[PDB]
Amino acid sequence: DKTLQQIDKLICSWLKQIDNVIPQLIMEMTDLVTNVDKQIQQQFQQFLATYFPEHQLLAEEKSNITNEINHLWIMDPIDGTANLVKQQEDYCIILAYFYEGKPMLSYVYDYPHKKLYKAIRGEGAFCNGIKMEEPPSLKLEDAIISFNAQVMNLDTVQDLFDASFSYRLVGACGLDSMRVAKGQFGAHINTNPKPWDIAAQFLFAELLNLKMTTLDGKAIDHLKGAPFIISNKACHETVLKILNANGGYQKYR
Amino acid sequence: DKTLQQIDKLICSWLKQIDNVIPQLIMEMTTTKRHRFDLVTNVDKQIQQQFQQFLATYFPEHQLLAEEKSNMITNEINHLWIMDPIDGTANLVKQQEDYCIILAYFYEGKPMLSYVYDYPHKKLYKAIRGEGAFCNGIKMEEPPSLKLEDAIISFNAQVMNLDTVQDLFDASFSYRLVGACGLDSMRVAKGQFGAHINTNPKPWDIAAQFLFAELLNLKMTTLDGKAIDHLKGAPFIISNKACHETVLKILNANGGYQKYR
Ligand SMILES: [Ca+2]
Ligand SMILES: [Ca+2]
Ligand SMILES: [Ca+2]
Ligand SMILES: [K+]
Ligand SMILES: [K+]
Ligand SMILES: [K+]
Repeated sequence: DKTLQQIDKLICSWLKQIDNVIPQLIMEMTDLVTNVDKQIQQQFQQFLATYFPEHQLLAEEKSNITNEINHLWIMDPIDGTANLVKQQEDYCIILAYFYEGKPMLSYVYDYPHKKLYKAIRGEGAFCNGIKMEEPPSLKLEDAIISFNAQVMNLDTVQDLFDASFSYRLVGACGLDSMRVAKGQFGAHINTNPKPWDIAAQFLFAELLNLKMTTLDGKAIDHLKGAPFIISNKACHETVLKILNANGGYQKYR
Repeated sequence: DKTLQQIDKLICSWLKQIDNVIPQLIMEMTTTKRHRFDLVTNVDKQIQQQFQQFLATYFPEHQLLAEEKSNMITNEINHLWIMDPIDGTANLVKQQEDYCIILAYFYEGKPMLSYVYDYPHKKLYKAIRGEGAFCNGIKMEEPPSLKLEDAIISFNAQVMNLDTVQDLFDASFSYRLVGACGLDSMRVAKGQFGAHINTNPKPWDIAAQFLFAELLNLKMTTLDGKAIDHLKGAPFIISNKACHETVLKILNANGGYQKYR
């Protein structure tokens, strides 16, 4: 079976030939029309058959038996749907490859800004092919944090605002997560991801020495997904502590 | 002896050379000086200086109102530039992305040329009275009509009472924040956001938006719905025509929007 060099080589070429499906979808002058891509999912289903006949794909509808597959791809063809629909910007393609359950390749493609982030085990992380280094230490009071504030209880919201440097939000799990990997954000939180919302993220967190865990501090199952944090190492513990304090982060009423 | 064409051309020339200056300034950035609450860096400081040198060479009779200047700026100035050398300074410092340069020219009080320069994303927005508004030379038309419940909004969730923040959460489609006023405003201009709110801007935070708001048929008012003096600055909204009073009605309701009351 194939080398990561050969797989990545073929993946990068495939992504670069989806500039032939979005311009058209950016149409939407009649969504929903976004649900149907999905074309993207199915076209990548074709790429696997053509190239990697034993590889399987986990994506939004439909899968089915998930453990234990040798060669597994997990995809969000469009992460940041509201952004694509409302903004035509700040959305991305997420792809991740797992071998015997080990993350081997990850991609986050910021198609609107022409930025491909890639993670390769054995080589490192890259953005348009220039090597990403471990971000510098970020304490919570020195960092910008990103989360959905409409979905947490007000007191937990207040406390995050007070303990952080600032708050921002891009609105695509994949992009808010790259801002963490890049040192731009100290942490990103998602209170209800699907496995494809965070699958690429594991290898970047590993290769760039980030913490990526559940909100209870535990290791995440890539096949199932969980309320999740990706964080700079110097502010991981403090964010979790704010989230879990005074009976937790969940919003009621 | 200067047409708007000729002025735009030198400004465009000035903007273009700043990319041989900024990368080096980002590298030696930066480690509070002359600011009460605002952040400042070597980058803002040099860009301002460089633009003052521009006016000295091409437009010696024009005045500059900017983050570092305060000057005594009578409403009887014929040719005035209001500048934000870097808008989104926190963004610059922490992220090196989502900051912009803001320039606005006013002739006897009337906005004539406006520039919002998204340097990290090389998108230049400009508006020219008589020609229209442009994003990288591509013409901007009025954004499609957008109601609150269908629109994304942006604002600082940290400086309003949380009950106003909730109502606005409920009434809008979603919420995002870029974190530079000029950029969150340009989102409203191209129909990406329904509205953007700054509760306490300075003239340079909003100078360029007046002309974009006229030409793109946007609503740009105080949070009372009134005209804004381009020389003083008041709590402000820049909004799609269709969600403007809904945003203000929610903001002004239940005792208003201030955090401490
Ligand atoms: Ca998603
Ligand atoms: Ca500034
Ligand atoms: Ca500013
Ligand atoms: K909490
Ligand atoms: K809502
Ligand atoms: K209110």
